[PDB]
Amino acid sequence: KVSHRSHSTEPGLVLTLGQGDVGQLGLGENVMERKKPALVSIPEDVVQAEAGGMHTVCLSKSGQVYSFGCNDEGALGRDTSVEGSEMVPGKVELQEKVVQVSAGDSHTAALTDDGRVFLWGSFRDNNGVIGLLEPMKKSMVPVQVQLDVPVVKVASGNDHLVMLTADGDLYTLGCGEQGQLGRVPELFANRGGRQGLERLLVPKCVMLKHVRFQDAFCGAYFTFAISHEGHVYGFGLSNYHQLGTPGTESCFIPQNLTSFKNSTKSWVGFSGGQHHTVCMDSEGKAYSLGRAEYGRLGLGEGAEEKSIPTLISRLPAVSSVACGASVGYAVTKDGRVFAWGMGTNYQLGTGQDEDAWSPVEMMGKQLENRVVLSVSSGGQHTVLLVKD
Amino acid sequence: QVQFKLVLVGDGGTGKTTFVKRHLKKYVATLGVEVHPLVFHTNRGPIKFNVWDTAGQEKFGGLRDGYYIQAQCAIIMFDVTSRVTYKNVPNWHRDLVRVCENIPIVLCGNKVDIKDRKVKAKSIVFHRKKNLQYYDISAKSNYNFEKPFLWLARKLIGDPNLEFV
Repeated sequence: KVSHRSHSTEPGLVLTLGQGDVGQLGLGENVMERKKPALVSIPEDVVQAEAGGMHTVCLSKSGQVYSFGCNDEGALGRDTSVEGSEMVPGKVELQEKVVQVSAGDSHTAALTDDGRVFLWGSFRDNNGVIGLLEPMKKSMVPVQVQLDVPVVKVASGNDHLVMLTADGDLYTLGCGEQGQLGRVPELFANRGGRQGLERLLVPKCVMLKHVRFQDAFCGAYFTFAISHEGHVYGFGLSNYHQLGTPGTESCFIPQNLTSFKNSTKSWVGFSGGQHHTVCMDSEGKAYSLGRAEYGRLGLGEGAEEKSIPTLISRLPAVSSVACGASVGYAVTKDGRVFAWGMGTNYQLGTGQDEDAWSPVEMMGKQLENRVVLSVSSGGQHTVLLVKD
Repeated sequence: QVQFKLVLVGDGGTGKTTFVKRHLKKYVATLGVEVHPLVFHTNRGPIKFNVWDTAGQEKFGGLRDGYYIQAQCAIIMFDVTSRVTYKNVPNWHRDLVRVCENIPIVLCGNKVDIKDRKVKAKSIVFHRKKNLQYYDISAKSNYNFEKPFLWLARKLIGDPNLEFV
């Protein structure tokens, strides 16, 4: 029933690389690190592969969800009582046909073909677990988010979830400490203030004098939304200019970002790590802004902090972009994938742990005779969806 | 008098506040960050650690390198019972080395969920590695609560025979 351009339908194979201390690589109890893309065995073809902070969620062609990684807060949405079960792909018991998934640091969301949203795990703030849908309570199994309207897209930051409805309304829930929910006053940022967590955990609409949206994206602690008119709105953390020049380190009130006022430009994609943002326009050009350390902007060596989207010139036409905590990626129209940023966790796929201040094409045995369909990255690992 | 600036970093809810409280006035040296002076008596004289509880400001604040500048040592803390808190350890480690260089750093695995005795499996992964000195700690019996400070003190003073009294 529901549909959105963000939905993925091309069947592929899942590859992972980086650190796997808690099972996020999905390669078994003793594979703690992969310097180059490694094939993950899944019983079916996969259409979407998302990296949470320390876990991975894959969606099969048939609409079944598989997960692996840290399940301490219930993020995997399945029983991992047996030692090692979290280190390999396992099915999420959900008798629904899922069309899209999203993953945060301790939560996972799944969108059903008819527009219902299921969620599991928990949200955390700067003082610990705040709960999932009910105060101070996580859920080890999928629970439905109560909404009286169909949702067409789900997107997750580290500890917040955004849901775009069929009507263009944007609902948000989770941690709003940095303003990433775009509907809570700074006065209630800390666990809802005197009124409590209820306000943060109950899905509520982002109301702007009302503006409707056609797409939305999440960085670690901030959110971008494109209105029906094509205007770019943002809210959340901007201490390193990840939202441009909001005029504040924490943007609680959604703002029409001046740093993104086009004319002939049409922004089509946004991604973000903790302190940087990577976006792309309708012409296949990629741009970055925010903190420059360790080369996460991909603008070359000597790069400095940027407050406006800056063109990443060393890249061919791009079809999609993605960010890890301190790394950036771009998938080209021709099916190649480039990476840049901090190399410490081996997320670059260069084989080395040196930082890359400029985009570098990922190469490896598992990438030969295959095209990259998508890339998603977490705190210490990265996940690729490829096809022959 | 021997005094050291110690930076304490870690995800929220990993027990940083409780950790400091149990070793106890405090003062503000900057925005959103309280400093708690801790004095340890030893066989080499008193040693004071001025503990900066960054409280996530390194992630959300605007002092940039200001949180780490002039730090002589550090403690990176995470929750061994909620391992997603280990996510930023590499970033904290890189930043500390970039801003302070080769300062001594201790990684502390805090057992916050003191209700599940299979932490000797969730923690095994951290005793391994080796780049950083690791210690298992827990609010309750102040298990190894002094270990991190003792290790740092020995490295800072350059006396392997240093002992807390």
